[PDB]
Amino acid sequence: VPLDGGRFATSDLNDLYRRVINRNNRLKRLLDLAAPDIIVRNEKRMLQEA
Amino acid sequence: QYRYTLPVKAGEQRLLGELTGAACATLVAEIAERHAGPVVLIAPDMQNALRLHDEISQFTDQMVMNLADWETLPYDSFSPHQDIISSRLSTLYQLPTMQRGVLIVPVNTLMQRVCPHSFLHGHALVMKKGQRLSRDALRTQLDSAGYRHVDQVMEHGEYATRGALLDLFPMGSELPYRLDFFDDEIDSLRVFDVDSQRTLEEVEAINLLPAHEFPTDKAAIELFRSQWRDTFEVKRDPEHIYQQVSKGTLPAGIEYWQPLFFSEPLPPLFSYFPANTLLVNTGDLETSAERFQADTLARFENRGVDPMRPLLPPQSLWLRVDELFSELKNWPRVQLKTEHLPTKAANANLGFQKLPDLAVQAQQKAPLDALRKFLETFDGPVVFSVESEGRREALGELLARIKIAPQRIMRLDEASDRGRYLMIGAAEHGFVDTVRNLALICESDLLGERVARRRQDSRRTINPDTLIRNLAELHIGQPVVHLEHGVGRYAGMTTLEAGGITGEYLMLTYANDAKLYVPVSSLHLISRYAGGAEENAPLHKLGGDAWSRARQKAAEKVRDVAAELLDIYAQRAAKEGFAFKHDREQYQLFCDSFPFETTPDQAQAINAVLSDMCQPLAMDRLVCGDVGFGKTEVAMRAAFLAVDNHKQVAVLVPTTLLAQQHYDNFRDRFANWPVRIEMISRFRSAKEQTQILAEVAEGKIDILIGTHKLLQSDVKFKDLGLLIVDEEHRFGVRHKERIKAMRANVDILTLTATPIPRTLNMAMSGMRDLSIIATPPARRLAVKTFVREYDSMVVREAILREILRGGQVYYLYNDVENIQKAAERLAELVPEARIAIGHGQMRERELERVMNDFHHQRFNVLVCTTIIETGIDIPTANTIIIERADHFGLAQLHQLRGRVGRSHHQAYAWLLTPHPKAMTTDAQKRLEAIASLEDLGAGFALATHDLEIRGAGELLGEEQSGSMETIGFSLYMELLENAVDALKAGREPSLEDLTSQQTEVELRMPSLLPDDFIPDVNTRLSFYKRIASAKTENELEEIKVELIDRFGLLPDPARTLLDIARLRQQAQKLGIRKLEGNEKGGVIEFAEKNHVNPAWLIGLLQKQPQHYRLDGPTRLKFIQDLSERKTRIEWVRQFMRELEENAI
Ligand SMILES: Nc1ncnc2c1ncn2[C@@H]1O[C@H](COP(=O)(O)OP(=O)(O)O)[C@@H](O)[C@H]1O
Ligand SMILES: [Mg+2]
Repeated sequence: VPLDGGRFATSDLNDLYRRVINRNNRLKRLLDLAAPDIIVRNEKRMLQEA
Repeated sequence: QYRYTLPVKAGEQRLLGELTGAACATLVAEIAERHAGPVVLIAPDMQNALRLHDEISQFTDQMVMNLADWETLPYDSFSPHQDIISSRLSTLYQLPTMQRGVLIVPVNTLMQRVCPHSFLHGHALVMKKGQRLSRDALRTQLDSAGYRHVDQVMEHGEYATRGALLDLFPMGSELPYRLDFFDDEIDSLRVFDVDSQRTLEEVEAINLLPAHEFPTDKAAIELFRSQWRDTFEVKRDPEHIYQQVSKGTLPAGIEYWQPLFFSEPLPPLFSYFPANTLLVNTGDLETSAERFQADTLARFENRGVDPMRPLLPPQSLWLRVDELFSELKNWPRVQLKTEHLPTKAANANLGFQKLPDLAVQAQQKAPLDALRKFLETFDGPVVFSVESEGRREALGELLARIKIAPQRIMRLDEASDRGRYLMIGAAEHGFVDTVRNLALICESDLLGERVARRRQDSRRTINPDTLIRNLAELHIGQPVVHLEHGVGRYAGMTTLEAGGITGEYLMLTYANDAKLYVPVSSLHLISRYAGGAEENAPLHKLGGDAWSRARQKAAEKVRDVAAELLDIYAQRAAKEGFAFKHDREQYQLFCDSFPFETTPDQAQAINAVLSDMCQPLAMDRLVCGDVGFGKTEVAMRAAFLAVDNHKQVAVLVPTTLLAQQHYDNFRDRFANWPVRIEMISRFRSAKEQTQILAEVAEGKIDILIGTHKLLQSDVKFKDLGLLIVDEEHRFGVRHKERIKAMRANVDILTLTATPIPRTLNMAMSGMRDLSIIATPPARRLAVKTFVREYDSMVVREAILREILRGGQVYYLYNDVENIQKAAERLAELVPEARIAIGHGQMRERELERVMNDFHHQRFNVLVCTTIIETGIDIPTANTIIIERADHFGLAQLHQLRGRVGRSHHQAYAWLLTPHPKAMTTDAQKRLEAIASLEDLGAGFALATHDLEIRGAGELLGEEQSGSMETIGFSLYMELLENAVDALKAGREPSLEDLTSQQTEVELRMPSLLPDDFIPDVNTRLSFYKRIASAKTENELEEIKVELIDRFGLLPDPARTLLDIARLRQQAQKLGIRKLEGNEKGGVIEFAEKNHVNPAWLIGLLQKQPQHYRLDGPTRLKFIQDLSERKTRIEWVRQFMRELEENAI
């Protein structure tokens, strides 16, 4: 919803879902790249945290 | 015949004096060459010892080695990187019996106690051809020794066992061996390389030394626990090293628990000396050993706390200096003193006096004045002793200036009665030997003194009728000029404080009553007003608008890029790529010419590059990965593949130094392959670059490495086929696109270490192919880092850690004004250092002077700004200390963290930060980002974490790494495919290609279609195409009215674009190849078969030379203060409209 000043309300669920989608897309690309284990390990850790 | 007598007795001395630098080397050289018995030279400090390890080789062919010190302080907290140990104890095996040769030991490792011969002799063994020794029996023997079983043996202490075939790397030797055990017996002793993996040759017998300097097995661990529970106490903790070795694992600082593992007092290694052994001393041991013991005791009492890891008493692990100077009296000693000892027996003062100052300077007309005078008046032999053979050329032409060509002799004894001789080594200070009248004139004897001076006393003509003679009788209020600030009103005497002192000063009230005081001592900075207007003088403001003038802003997108990069990518996607051919054995030959073997990660990257490079698609590939991982050989193989098709590879690197490195690397690799390669940058003269460009245009050059001199609209490749950008960061956007604009289907290949977030994101979205690389080829030991609040003692201990190891320190201050102060501040903190400065604003000759001093270890600590980001990496530099890790790019931090190492020496990288509340939040995030992900292969992870910190910049524009809310990926792909369709449809030429048809109409003004006026970019690009393609004015205003119809009235940039094209039309008609107008004027350049009237140009020049000046037949520099671009347009339009009548 907008705050009448050209912006929109935060709607925290959108922020959490945005974090999850960002992290999941990053992990998907890193799996498509056959990336080394430490970086994909860190990304899976941060996905789980998200 | 000799000059002195060798001493052989219990504790007698032989005192040799009058010696000066780089003569101790030749004395001990003749000592080695004249004496039967090993010579152990005991240097006053390891630093000096390292220097001596060079010079002795220069003067003798006799065998030399050092005893490797653990590179940590007493009671430090680091394992010595067991590689070092592999050298160390190896000498301890041969030290029992070595008849000749020299061993150089500093006092530090001289006084350390060492493991007894019981352990080393017992746990050593021999393997011969004919032992009936079983396979797993020998494996268990290796286990009891304490080696490590890995299948990929590369470094020391490593073994593999696979069925019948066994291999191991003994800690004493230098090469591994393969065994091939059959019927439970040795059958082969085959040396196979760490890189070839194939048997070089077959020996019959070889020796094996144990794991490291103390035993490790379970009986020894039980002995260790027994002796700990005897002396110290125990506390249950998984970090307490008692229980931590009860778990079996050896801690970091365990080597300082030497005597506990051994059940007997440790020998002081003098037993390790042979019976008939002579010692030579340099400097004064009585001071250096005592200072080291005092440092050890101070560091012990500092660390003799923290009962979690308590410590030993030094009176067992280290010798005491009284014990040292008693135990010395069982070995004869020769003391080399740099001082005139008066007289006694066993004491001879050898005349080895100083050379006179042969200083070379170009300020005098004759540079080699002192040299040419000294050598001719000299009566004996002179030797020059150049460091490197290339530097020998630096000899040859300089001695050609007085026409001197010397002889090349190996040994110093090859000097004759009189002459000029040269040789190779590392000595640094020549001398004159009075006994044989020898002269040695080293490299640094002609380049002696470093100079630092800029300018002084410009307008100091203190006798002008306006200086007022500093009479101090001036009435208050009379205006006064101060040379640094300006004109104001004097306002009398005043009394102030400046931090606890009183002072009297001169009040000067400048404009807006900003008071200024200067002391009465510096009255010579004051003059009376010289304009004669003491009742009419103006009033300046102090210092001027330093930051107030910075409120300007704007300069509206001088030229938009969102309608250019889309065009470039459209040209890329529309045309297909080029087809390459790879031939298996042909390219395999180039694989064989590489004298190494690739990692699996390198194999993956090479497979990807070769596969996508052979295909008819356009490569766009990152080879991201940490520094020192072998990325260059990838692009090197790719360049070979391209040049096999003769397709003119172009490497592009962001500095002349990297350009030089890639130039000589590619030339040395392709020395056997028939190909031409060169570098191009500012170091190439214009007289040479004009040749290089023509050679490239005809296509005689297959590889052109160079810096941004490429993207200067002047190179014209006959057929470009492969761009190789190296170090992608520090190339902004449009630097990587000025080259792509020339040929649409170039196979990009972009190496880096840490990509900028825009290119990392646009790799992460499938637009750019990516190929991460890890697993460095050699075992490559990582660089420990630390994050500390800045502390004057942690910096001091780090600096002495690196100095007493024997290596340089990169102090990174990142400032030019205060670095001069920081030099003496660091010198006061660390007296034991040899500190000097180097920064980018030096005169660029002193800078390379300091660098070439730094390669030769003439001074340890280099306080320096981020010029070392490029790096000229040496072997000894092995500790970088960032003074302010608060504000730095994360990519920069990683890159400087990679600048150290490149050796077997374990490096360090401190990152000193300010108070944790003082640093910004982004500074915090950068600091845990660099602190946490510390391992091998952290190059990619750091850039991945840099993304989402700064955010990927706008995809279709310039300005990488920005958090802007611009167009998304979905819209960008839509725009690209729409551009592909509209391009492939009707015959529509490229934008930049018709820039070939364009004339240079630069005016330094906003001339474009603004994005507010036209939101969509593809219609904007279509209007660019239709504007620039149109050839008549009626077509131009047709487009103008069509803009009126679709989007209404024109902004000023749009109408300037239209009348610029209007100018372009009859500019091409008149042959005007180039014209530039600006605020103050400009220059107009026409063709040669042009219509410029000679009579009319003569009329203009002779009627207005101040506003028209031909410099050449066609280059007309006009000087006209066109303040408004409106006036600019009117002047140029009316000028060329008057020209078209004179057009004949
Ligand atoms: N198989 C190998 N064996 C030994 N050294 C290697 C091997 N591969 C690469 N190297 C070394 O690694 C370095 C390669 O670094 P390079 O790719 O030139 O730049 P960067 O340091 O950015 O990776 C070279 O100095 C080379 O000697
Ligand atoms: Mg490189």
